[PDB]
Amino acid sequence: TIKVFTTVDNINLHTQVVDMSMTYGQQFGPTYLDGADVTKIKPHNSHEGKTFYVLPNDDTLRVEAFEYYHTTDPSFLGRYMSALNHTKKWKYPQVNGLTSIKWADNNCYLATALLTLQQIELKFNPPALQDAYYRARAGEAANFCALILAYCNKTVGELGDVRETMSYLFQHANLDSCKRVLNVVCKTCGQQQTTLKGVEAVMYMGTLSYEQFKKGVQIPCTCGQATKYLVQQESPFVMMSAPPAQYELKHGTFTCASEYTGNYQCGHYKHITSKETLYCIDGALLTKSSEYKGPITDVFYKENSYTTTIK
Ligand SMILES: Cc1ccc(N2C[C@H]3CC[C@@H](C2)N3C)cc1C(=O)N[C@H](C)c1cc(-c2cnn(C)c2)nc2ccccc12
Ligand SMILES: [Cl-]
Ligand SMILES: [Cl-]
Ligand SMILES: [Cl-]
Ligand SMILES: [Cl-]
Ligand SMILES: [Zn+2]
Ligand SMILES: [Zn+2]
Ligand SMILES: [Zn+2]
Ligand SMILES: [Zn+2]
Ligand SMILES: [Zn+2]
Ligand SMILES: [Zn+2]
Ligand SMILES: [Zn+2]
Ligand SMILES: [Zn+2]
Repeated sequence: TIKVFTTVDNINLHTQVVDMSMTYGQQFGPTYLDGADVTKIKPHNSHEGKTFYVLPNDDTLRVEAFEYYHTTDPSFLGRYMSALNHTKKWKYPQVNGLTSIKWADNNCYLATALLTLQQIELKFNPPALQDAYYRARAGEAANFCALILAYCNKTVGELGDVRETMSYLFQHANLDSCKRVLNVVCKTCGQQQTTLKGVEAVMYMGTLSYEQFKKGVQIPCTCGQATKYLVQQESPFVMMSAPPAQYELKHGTFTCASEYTGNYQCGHYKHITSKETLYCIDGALLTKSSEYKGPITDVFYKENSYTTTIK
């Protein structure tokens, strides 16, 4: 026999004694070690004392699991552990003061999201995401990336869209204080004003330019081509997206941006960030230039409180 700790959150640990002739699956249920599925594996001697993740099998663990992850999905733990099994093997080099990811397993979109998250103000609601976020900012991002995959219901190797990943992540973050007031001007119908809250207040699809959004954009009306423009914005940042197209990025006019090259779904992302000059982060690779023209699909801008001056 050996003694071990079981857990669902790696915080509340539960002391357990195992029989060395019985696989973990028969004694605990699905059991994992550092992401590795050890369900159908018998206890070893090097396994003495180590802490194992277990799928919740009593009410105490179910409550602990929800409090840490904010999900009751019985598949979440296994998807998380399956991702972690790869992400713990990726490299996370510091590039220009930011934790990036060396290229592997189609992770370019994850590197771009990871880099963006280090440059905008965000509070995640699940303790598991917040804790991993902090550790990620300090260079240890394997767990954060695994969690991103599990929360986005994506698997290692799958082809990911950065805008969609950020949107999923935003939905697990505290964006309640975020507010966007819009005004639509139709010649026949008139003037209608809507207010958005949460994730919808910080994201727009249609143009990369925050200025253009403030000046107004052409959207078809219910009557059938009105104009929508930003009336008031209340958020620490905004994300502007558009299908990839050549675009000029000017130093000091944006926080950071997603560059996307190639075919729909199987292309490659790079990350552009505005520091004292423009830096391009391609996984572990870093280039700099005073101007930038290229195929851009997301642009992030800082914000606090904006009210329009249109009467
Ligand atoms: C890399 C990648 C992975 C997965 C997906 N999926 C998209 C759809 C289908 C499955 C799942 C994930 N989503 C539900 C997309 C891309 C991808 O390539 N995203 C780039 C940024 C992109 C976006 C758009 C676009 C977005 N919205 N509209 C109206 C348009 N248009 C593009 C046109 C050409 C090239 C790139 C484009
Ligand atoms: Cl929740
Ligand atoms: Cl791997
Ligand atoms: Cl890649
Ligand atoms: Cl949540
Ligand atoms: Zn407990
Ligand atoms: Zn929650
Ligand atoms: Zn892998
Ligand atoms: Zn969710
Ligand atoms: Zn109308
Ligand atoms: Zn109308
Ligand atoms: Zn400049
Ligand atoms: Zn890639």
